[PDB]
Amino acid sequence: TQHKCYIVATVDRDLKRRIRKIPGVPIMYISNHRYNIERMPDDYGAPRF
Amino acid sequence: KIDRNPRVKHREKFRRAKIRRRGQVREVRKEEQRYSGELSGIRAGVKKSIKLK
Amino acid sequence: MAAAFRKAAKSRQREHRERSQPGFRKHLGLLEKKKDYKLRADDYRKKQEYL
Amino acid sequence: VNPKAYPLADAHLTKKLLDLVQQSCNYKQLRKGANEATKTLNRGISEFIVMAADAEPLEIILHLPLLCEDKNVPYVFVRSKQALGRACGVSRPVIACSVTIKEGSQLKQQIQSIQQSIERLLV
Amino acid sequence: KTYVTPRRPFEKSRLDQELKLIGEYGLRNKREVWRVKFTLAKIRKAARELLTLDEKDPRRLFEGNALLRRLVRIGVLDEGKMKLDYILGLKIEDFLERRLQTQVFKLGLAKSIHHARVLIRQRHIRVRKQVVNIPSFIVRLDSQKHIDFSLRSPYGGGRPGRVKRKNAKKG
Amino acid sequence: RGNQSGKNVMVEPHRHEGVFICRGKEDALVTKNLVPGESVYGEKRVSISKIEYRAWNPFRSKLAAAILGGVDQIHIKPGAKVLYLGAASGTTVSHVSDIVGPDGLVYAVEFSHRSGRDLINLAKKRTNIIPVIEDARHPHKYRMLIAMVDVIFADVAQPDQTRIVALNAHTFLRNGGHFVISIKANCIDSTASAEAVFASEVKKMQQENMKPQEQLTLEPYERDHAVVVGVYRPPPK
Amino acid sequence: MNDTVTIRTRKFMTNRLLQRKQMVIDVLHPGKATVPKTEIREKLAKMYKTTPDVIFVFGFRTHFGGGKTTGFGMIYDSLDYAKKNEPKHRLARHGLYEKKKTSR
Amino acid sequence: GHRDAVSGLAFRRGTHQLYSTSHDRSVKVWNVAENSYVETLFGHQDAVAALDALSRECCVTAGGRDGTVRVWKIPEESQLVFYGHQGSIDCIHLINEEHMVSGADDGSVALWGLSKKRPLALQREAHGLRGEPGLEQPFWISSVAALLNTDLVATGSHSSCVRLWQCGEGFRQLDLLCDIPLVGFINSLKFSSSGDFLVAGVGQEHRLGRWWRIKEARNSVCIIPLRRVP
Amino acid sequence: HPSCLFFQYNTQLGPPYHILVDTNFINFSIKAKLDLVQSMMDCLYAKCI
RNA sequence: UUUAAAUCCUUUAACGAGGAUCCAUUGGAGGGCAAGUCUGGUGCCAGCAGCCGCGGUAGCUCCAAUAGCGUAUAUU
Ligand SMILES: [Mg+2]
Repeated sequence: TQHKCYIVATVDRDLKRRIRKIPGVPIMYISNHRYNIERMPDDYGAPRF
Repeated sequence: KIDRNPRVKHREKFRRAKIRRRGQVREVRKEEQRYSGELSGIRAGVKKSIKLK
Repeated sequence: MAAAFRKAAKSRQREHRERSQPGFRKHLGLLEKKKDYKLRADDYRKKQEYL
Repeated sequence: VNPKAYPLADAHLTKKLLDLVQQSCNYKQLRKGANEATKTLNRGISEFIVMAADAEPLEIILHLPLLCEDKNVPYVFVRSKQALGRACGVSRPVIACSVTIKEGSQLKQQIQSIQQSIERLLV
Repeated sequence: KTYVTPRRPFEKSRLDQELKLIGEYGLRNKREVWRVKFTLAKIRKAARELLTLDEKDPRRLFEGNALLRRLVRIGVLDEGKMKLDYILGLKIEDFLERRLQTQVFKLGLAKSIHHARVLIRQRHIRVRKQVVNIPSFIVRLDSQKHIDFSLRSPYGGGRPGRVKRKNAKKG
Repeated sequence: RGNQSGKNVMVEPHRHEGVFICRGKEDALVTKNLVPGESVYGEKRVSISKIEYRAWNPFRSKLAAAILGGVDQIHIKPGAKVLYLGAASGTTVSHVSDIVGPDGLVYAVEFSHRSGRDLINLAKKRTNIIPVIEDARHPHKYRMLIAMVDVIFADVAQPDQTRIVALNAHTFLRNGGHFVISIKANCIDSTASAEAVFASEVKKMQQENMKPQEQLTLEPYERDHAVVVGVYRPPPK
Repeated sequence: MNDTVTIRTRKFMTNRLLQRKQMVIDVLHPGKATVPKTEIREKLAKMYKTTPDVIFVFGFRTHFGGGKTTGFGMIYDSLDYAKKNEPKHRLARHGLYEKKKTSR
Repeated sequence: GHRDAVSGLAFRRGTHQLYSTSHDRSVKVWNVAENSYVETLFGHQDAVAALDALSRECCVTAGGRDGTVRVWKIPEESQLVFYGHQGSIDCIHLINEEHMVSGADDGSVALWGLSKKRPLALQREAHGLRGEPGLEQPFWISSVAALLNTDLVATGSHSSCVRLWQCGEGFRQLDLLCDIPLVGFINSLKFSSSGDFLVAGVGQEHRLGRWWRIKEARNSVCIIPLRRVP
Repeated sequence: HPSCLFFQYNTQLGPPYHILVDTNFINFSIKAKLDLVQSMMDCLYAKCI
């Protein structure tokens, strides 16, 4: 909330639903056996699905 | 007639997007004239700093 | 494509127009419609409920 | 050398500066003259100030450093006004110049480097 | 192909990014953004793949040198920044500044970005002897000093256009 | 237009102590003049009926920009001792001297000899300013001149701002005192982003036994600047 | 100010096996359209002090932009050698030879 | 047709073909006999200072602040770039069909062969140094000249002397011969066809601007005779 | 409202990404045998701290 | 000019724009109406809908993609 410069990396579902209410912060989570990003425009080499 | 050309449609959307942003946040301006006042009131009751904890 | 059908039908925007009082009864006043009588009707209902 | 001309550039850094001045004039980003350099300092629209240490009275330009220390604006001296004259595209000697803020200018990368070099001179 | 549709079709952040880009650089639609993003993704994936190798590997040395030479000559990088990390540091705005439209806007031959596009599309801008009318033309470092009005253009001292001639015939 | 000379206008106190609001067709921020009839940098002053106030320019001052932006606390109050780092010519120092009044003291530190000659001329007219022409990176060199202070205001604009403030805070700042630091994002690190810089400086401050409390931007007047307000060695509650 | 059409010769050589001189012709015409081959023949004949009947030119390509044109040219010793060595269609272009229909 | 100040003119030797350049970074070819325009050449990145030509269908240009000297092979449609001494190149003159001399504002004089990308010879501070202590800087060279098909080269500046030079074997060395006392800015130097005398253009100011004004100088054209005994 | 955000787009988030790691994200990364720094670099093609 | 001849590509003379009507589409979601028709009730209401009314026949708004854009079945 203070600084808006971090990317949150977590796998807990409950923490992710709180961070989604804060605007402008990406969330990183594990999908299959690869890392994935949620709310980032410059995702580039992210799993394509 | 605006929908006829997509480029000028995107041009017009950006012009509004700057105007709608002006409500949220203030645009930077230089001291192009000598400071002569705020041109509006000075509200002393609003505390807009961000608390760190 | 239900909305596509609706958009084509509403291409023409001419709406039905209102008729006026006949000339030979002009001195009586304006011909009241449902929108005007409803103002007079709700006014009566409020007072009778209050009494 | 007069000690009041403390930020005196060497041979190599002088070549970079006079090249950047010549580039800036093409992009309409340069203000020439002692008075015009002063006005940009008041408006806060200067990246840096280039002054000529060979003016016979050095005192006529010493008011510019006083304004620079308040705006935190880097400034340097060069050994020739006539060399400063050609790079500005003017047919007369020039003792002071100022490069202006321009939003979106492509000179930002070159300007950003030269500011850092000036601060290194002050150690 | 030269572009790929976005994986997530509904993100506020992505839409705002694309809106800001199109507004600043006067692009026509989303494809002009997605093509550049595709090219940058390819370059950055290649840079990372080279970065996974050992330092002394000859293949890494050769391919990294070639990539750095290309990126410097097209103008995105700097001569003193010939490392793979600075390749990883690149953004899409770096590629967008290198279009002929943006350059002809910045050198002052035009006074607006859409005016720059109109000038380019009407064969008013020349690069060296050659006349170029493709807005997405990528200017090399060497050719940047050779953008000007074409000799046959009305602005380059050529014959006046149709409207001037017709008004002169009128009066 | 603006506040033309010869216009009727009202002066009322601000929420902060010692600061005033100049209510008129346009509003300006003013402070009470310690030396009536004199302008240090040509600002417009107002005569009130034996009493005089001087306008505060937020473009040429970093403290005034924070006040207009709505900062919660400044901790500069009448009768307080203030240590100022980076006094420069004294545009902001004069307004700080007005707030503290005759009882308080301002310690002005400025290494440069050119701008130092302006402080001495300014300190001649104002009895509560103590000029200290010395480098702020070495607080031990002027420990003779300075007693314990209550507030440290930092405008040094250096890549090592936190270290400079940390040394001076330990040596001179009293327990329970407060500090105000202006951060220029382009100065510490031009390569890193402006927002990541503000997070790094706050981190270093917490490593120096300083507790930051608030921060805000100065966007309408400055670009990529922030002001951080905190307390040093807080008392237990 | 008057514009003129200029002719330049490159790779000029004398082929004695077929009694001719062959060259590449560069034509400069900054503003006008492509110069017709007859005028090029007249200018080249004046340049080389020969009558136009022994000059045969072909293969004129205009570079993109309208600046310069590149073609090939040959000058023969005499008209009989020109009639004897030239391919038939180039002679027909001058009217010296006429093609004849053959029934099948 | 030119869009800026014309700074170079030279005829092709033995013909009426005229080569011109300007501050607009372009080089143009004209036919004076036919009063016609031929073509335009490009490639410079700044205002051109001077242009020299000879018998061949070619011209040489001084790039000024661009720091290059260029050789234009027009009919071959080829362009050569030479990177030599630091600073602006303000004057150029050809010695023979394969050699030229150029002058700079940093006092350097460079000897070029049209087949090598670096100068054959480079004489720094050709007219010495001037300036107050701590601010010493070389004299600016205003013009150079050469006598055709020999090793004689002349340089002129505001050092109150015109200096004569001789080219060494292979044009690998330049040696000072004698100094001709002449006060002022030597804006133009031209050798004679016979080579018996030299004509110099002297002015109170530099030919391009008013950076300096020399009061003792006179605005005149000076004929300097050259007298030879073996 | 922070100046870094252009509506929902975070501009000052830069190619050096600062990532806050949750305690559970470490455990599942080891279980899937994903290197913590190396996998993040593959996802974003940029330096990650 | 090209070519066996011709087309095409490249040059190039003359016409060719104010609602510049020389008029971009596909899909989604809303607003506006009469002495008009039908159906059901909780007197004056609600649903559905409305180019059709007494007489008369001489070109609303917003969103997403853009020379491209949907629907149906199976499926991952
Ligand atoms: Mg009009």
